[PDB]
Amino acid sequence: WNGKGSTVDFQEIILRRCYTYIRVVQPELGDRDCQKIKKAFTDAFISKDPCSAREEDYDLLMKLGHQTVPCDKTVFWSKTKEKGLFTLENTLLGYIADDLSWCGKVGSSEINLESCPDRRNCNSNFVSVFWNLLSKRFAENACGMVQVFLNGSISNAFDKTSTFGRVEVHSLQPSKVHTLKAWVIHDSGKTPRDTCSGSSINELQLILRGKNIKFTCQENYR
Repeated sequence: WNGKGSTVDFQEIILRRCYTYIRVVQPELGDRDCQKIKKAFTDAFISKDPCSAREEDYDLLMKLGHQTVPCDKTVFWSKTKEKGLFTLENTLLGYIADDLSWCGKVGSSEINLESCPDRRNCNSNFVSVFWNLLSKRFAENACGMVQVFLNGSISNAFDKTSTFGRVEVHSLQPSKVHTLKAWVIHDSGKTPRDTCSGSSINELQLILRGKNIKFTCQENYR
């Protein structure tokens, strides 16, 4: 395949990360069991066709790793990726899986280090489905005021094809989320390629006004 092979020692890595999370990152959740989680993660894809992944294969995992973050604390970053606030990667599941690569193989009781199909090889691969589902859940459990950081140095800070624009924004619950604030970051070093007054951000605004959800956009250098 074209995608990265599984991360070596994948099992050990997620086991470690998980504990470090429930005893230090958010002691708030020391009640959870890491070995149980690791088993579910692995059971979800091991020895399976790497292009047959379904959201359902992660039910067990999403159940054992569920966690609702404080309202007003939910934050989104769209392609700007490069305190006491939760972004998808700061949650339990996003935390341990972050930056890792994984996929099984029919007939194999282990991970495939050689290669894994990426989204362009097949959309239904285990890494994409995972992240796609995590994002969906993260957006559905958002309450109060949500935020999203966009890059003012690119032509279209708000992309309708990104995870945020095609998945997350639409999964926000109007009944739980009343306002969405967008921050367009600008480098004092260059002029804005896109601003709050652009058509890209207007596309986001229309999405939100359709659901009567309040929207605001501000520009920051920092």
